[PDB]
Amino acid sequence: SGFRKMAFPSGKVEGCMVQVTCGTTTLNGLWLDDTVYCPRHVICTAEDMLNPNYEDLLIRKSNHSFLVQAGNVQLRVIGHSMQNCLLRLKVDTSNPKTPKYKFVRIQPGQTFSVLACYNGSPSGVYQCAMRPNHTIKGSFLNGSCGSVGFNIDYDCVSFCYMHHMELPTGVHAGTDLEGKFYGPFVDRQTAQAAGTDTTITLNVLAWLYAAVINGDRWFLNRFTTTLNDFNLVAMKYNYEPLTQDHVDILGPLSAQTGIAVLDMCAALKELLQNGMNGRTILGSTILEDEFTPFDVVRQCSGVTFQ
Amino acid sequence: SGFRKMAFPSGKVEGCMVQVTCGTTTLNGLWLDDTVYCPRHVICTAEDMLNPNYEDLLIRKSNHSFLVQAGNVQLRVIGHSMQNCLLRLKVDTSNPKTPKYKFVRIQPGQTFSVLACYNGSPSGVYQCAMRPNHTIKGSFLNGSCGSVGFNIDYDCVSFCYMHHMELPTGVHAGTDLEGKFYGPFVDRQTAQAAGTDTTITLNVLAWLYAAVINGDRWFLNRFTTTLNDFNLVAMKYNYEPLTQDHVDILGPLSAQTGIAVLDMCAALKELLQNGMNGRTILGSTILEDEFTPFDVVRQCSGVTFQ
Ligand SMILES: CC(C)(C)NC(=O)[C@@H](c1cccnc1)N(C(=O)c1ccco1)c1ccc(C(C)(C)C)cc1
Ligand SMILES: CC(C)(C)NC(=O)[C@@H](c1cccnc1)N(C(=O)c1ccco1)c1ccc(C(C)(C)C)cc1
Repeated sequence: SGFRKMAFPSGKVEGCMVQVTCGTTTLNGLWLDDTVYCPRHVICTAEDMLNPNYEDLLIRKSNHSFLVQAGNVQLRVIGHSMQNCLLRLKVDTSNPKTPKYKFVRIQPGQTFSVLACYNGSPSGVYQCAMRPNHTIKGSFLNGSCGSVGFNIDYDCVSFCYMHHMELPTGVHAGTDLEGKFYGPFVDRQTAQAAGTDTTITLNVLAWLYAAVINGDRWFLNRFTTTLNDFNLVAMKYNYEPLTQDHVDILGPLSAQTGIAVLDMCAALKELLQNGMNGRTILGSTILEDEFTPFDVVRQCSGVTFQ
Repeated sequence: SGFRKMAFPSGKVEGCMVQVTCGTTTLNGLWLDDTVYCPRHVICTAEDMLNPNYEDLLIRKSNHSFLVQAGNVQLRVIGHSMQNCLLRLKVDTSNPKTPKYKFVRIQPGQTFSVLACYNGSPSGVYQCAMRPNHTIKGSFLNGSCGSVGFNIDYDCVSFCYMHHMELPTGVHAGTDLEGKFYGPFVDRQTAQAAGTDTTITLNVLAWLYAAVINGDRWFLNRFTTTLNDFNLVAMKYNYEPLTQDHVDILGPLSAQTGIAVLDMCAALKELLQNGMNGRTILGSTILEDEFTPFDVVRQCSGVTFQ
């Protein structure tokens, strides 16, 4: 029993973290086989974060311009290339700790674990969602750049995020491991700001199922709803529209609990319209939206208290 | 910026997890140097969880009664002893992955990271507090026994918890690594239940400081309070009494923010008396009590937005 924001064990990612330094700038790099991945903004001059030309800033560098340290071992750089907003650094040593891995681009609503790192040294691990506005509500300080987000499945690490920058509202922006930003963001100082966000409706529903699995039914009701009538209400409260695809994804949870998806939607529509009336769900007064249906099946019992 | 429930990186603990099997019972063990630690209830017969005599159940076992597996390697047991509610199993191999470590007994209010494990295989990591009633609100399923709680300081792992059982309310009970239970709990099936809990007042205050550090002052007020007048209010709302010792601990945070502890106490007393008035603090409507002052200093900027 219980329900916690749960991250994946971080050991496999920890053995991949390194420090990358160019001139006076230091940040974190990711060392897989004989490549170190890092944010390209490591080569940005302090003089103008405003108008950097990365192609131009990069030709001015050689392999030995880059200092890479894994623990107390220096890694000799023997090649470099830019890929979108990342630098790909060839090194003289393959990481003996390279886990089985993949690079994946996650979609808004999906969750991942973040290993916060400073100076190549892991400091903490927490769970996050990719927000509909393509930011994450991370916890990151100066020098956290190059920290990565990931999921694990049967000892394969799926890397999905590398941290680049903090936005004025204190939320975070970054890229997949191909260096393509999530969202409309760019790796320079502009007036850019996080767009309006919405609540991840699918995740709220997953979490209501978790609460039922764990033994709580207080918020259910005798009603059903059509998908269309639900969306008219849900969108008034800044919830993402629910689609038949989202209804389908919730099939296994629905089957475990015996609660029809549209019946759970009616329950949610009532919670939105009436409030919580004091009362909590899995210890929470706010409707939680950073657990996916997959996260719920993974963490919860397969039985159902019931 | 940001503020997240943050666990310690789990890699060092992951390399210590093993599977321990006695007869039909399997659970997790902790392998440090040439010793494997596990819950003694591994030797409990399925026939009577009600009245087990562990001394009596243990003499009936030899070294080869215990199967220990680290990954796909079998560890030969070459000695065993009981220490309080744990079994200490001598094995033929020292764990080459043993980190620098200590065994500590934590106090109520203190926080730690939990590495949830099943069949010797780590599945997730989350942060918890030791509750005033000596339980933890974990997330644990059948077979999670022997999962450990820990903190890390300068590459030394301080082990503080080993998981033993779930209580009727779905909260969790266990021991320190000397095998002494936290709380009045015993490792057998009885009518035992978690005692009445209270809110960790010191942690709520730490978290209000975090919110100020991160740039938010909305809940502050022009008032101060005496420690005594605060406790009279606080205890009405099921908060632990604040002592001068707790006031002292909050010194560094107070100094970083320029807010007197008793002034923050007045702020909290107002939040308790008036409610939240909608409104959130660091994304939360409930006053959060599972971050210590040490957790705040560790995660937050040392500057102050402010
Ligand atoms: C507010 C802002 C000026 C944008 N700061 C950051 O983005 C922090 C930062 C701070 C906290 C968490 N993550 C990043 N930040 C950094 O911490 C940083 C840069 C290099 C090493 O650490 C940062 C990131 C990118 C830049 C650009 C792309 C403009 C060169 C500059 C600084
Ligand atoms: C509700 C209760 C019957 C007490 N179940 C548990 O404690 C679960 C358990 C379930 C979920 C999380 N943690 C423990 N539980 C177990 O999962 C367990 C026992 C052995 C391997 O896994 C358990 C723990 C202790 C016992 C005693 C001490 C009575 C022999 C029995 C079972």
